[PDB]
Amino acid sequence: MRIPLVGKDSIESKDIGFTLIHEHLRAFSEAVRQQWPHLYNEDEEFRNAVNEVKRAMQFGVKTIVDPTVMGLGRDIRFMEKVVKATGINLVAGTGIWIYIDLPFYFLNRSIDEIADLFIHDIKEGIQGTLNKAGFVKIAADEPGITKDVEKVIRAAAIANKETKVPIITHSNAHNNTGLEQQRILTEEGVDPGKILIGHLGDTDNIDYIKKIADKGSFIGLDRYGLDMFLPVDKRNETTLRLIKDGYSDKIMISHDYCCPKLAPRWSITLIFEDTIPFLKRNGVNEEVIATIFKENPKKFFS
Amino acid sequence: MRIPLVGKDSIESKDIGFTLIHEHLRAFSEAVRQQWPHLYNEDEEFRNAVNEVKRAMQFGVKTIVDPTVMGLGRDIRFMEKVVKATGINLVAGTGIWIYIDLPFYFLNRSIDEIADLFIHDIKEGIQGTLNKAGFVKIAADEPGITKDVEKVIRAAAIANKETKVPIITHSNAHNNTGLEQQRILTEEGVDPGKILIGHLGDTDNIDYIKKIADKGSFIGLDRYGLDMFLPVDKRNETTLRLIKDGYSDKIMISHDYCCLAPRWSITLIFEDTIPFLKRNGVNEEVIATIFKENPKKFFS
Ligand SMILES: [Co+2]
Ligand SMILES: [Co+2]
Ligand SMILES: [Fe+2]
Ligand SMILES: [Fe+2]
Repeated sequence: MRIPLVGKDSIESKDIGFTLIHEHLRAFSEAVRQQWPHLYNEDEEFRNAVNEVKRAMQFGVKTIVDPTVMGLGRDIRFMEKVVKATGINLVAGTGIWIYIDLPFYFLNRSIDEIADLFIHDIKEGIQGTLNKAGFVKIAADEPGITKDVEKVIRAAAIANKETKVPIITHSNAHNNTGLEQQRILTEEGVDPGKILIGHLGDTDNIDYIKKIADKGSFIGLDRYGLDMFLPVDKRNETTLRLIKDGYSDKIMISHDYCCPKLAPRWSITLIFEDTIPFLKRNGVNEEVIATIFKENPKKFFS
Repeated sequence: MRIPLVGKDSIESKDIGFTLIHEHLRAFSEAVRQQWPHLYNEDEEFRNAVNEVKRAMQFGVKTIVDPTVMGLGRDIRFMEKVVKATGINLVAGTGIWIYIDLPFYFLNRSIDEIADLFIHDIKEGIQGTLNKAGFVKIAADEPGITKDVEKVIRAAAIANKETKVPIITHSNAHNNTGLEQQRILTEEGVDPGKILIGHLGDTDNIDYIKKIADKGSFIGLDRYGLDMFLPVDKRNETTLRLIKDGYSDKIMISHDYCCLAPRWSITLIFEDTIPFLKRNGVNEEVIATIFKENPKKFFS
């Protein structure tokens, strides 16, 4: 209909349901695995992904959006292999995940050839299959907006324009790279409301998060559990403030989980065991959290 | 007995034969190929690799060292798939090809763990097979010696210590990164005569090339055909001068070919360099030094 699924017929924007917007089934470095298969376990990765997903479906999750692309080891075979075993709505995307420079393949070649790769996934299929991409993923971090990074950003804009699919981003919360990605995408003609700026839940500075939201774009409070970036209690503190400041129309929650001495209670359900119960406790009607997990993904893919 | 082959029983370090020390049957970037198979052809890629190798065998090539590692899309299944169609002595290796940073899988990692990856390919096997690595490959370029690049270099040393296999490198000729590779490896107890500093045939400055040869390291005149870095006539001009200055014992020639620069093929050396090289006062013994005896003592 509007949103393509992995191993399922496409569905309408409005049937997305309760949705975890940023979760990784598995995530590796293509080169490292292609060259040393002995370091991995196809069966253990598969199980860890199965019982984590179906646990999320028990809690009420209907749709998981997986932003695993090039540089994070996308594999629609493994994705459809785990959808068949769970029945989950898996939205796969396309894009490129880099911090500094991009592969030598792309050395000195056209920013429109990059976007053609995304377009290929969106319209034609992914990795030789009919599974199509529902979004495009881009990244930046400590380096931030390096010449090569910028090309990817800009290539996403093109793909958005040509296919209307939304854009999930990876950013660093402490170095303005999130705002920069928004600027460059808005400047290039991208509906601010089609942009999810991610990982900005790793900071206290609420003013920075608001400026991004005030400018039309979804804010990603999407790393619940990863206490090295921000403790759960401190993330919960913020999210509540942003709700009580009337920003629920642009808040998106997720875990950024990848199926320990400091990865404590990190999992694809930490939100239900702590986060949601904490909100309600501080008076936040099921309307204020259906917005976040149902209506915000609704208008994002609409 | 000494040097492990792809699809063949290990051979003795004295039986290398005529060898091309730096040739790539195929290279790509796993990230792009894993994500977009539609962009490649595992069949045309095979044919190009077949007829190019046997043409080198028809010029008298007995061994081909292939320094395709992580980042360049090493694939022993494709390598052994082309050895059964040619019968060529293919020496595969292990190591990491990067300029700045290495995969996110290598964050707060112990540079020994990096070494252990090489040692695994050397002693155990490559990509779940019994084909073993005969050398370790490292790189550096315009960015130079980054912190992460330096980790790879030092990890190759640890693999050298433990397995005694040689080290082939990729360097930029115009930024002292080759000398730095030798500087670090020697300072980490690496036998200077087990190191091949490559791509230094891309420059005129013979003084730079000598200082690397004078410290015990083989000099890689290994990109014949790639006129974009140096024209063939200017490489030949530069090789000859080094021979007649008594540096034949430390010279290794190759193409760095990947199955402007139009004459670039894996046999360009026989069609131009060799003929030229010996019409200008270069005996057959000294060319055997470069293509047989220098790979000999490199893998010895
Ligand atoms: Co991220
Ligand atoms: Co090279
Ligand atoms: Fe993520
Ligand atoms: Fe090479």
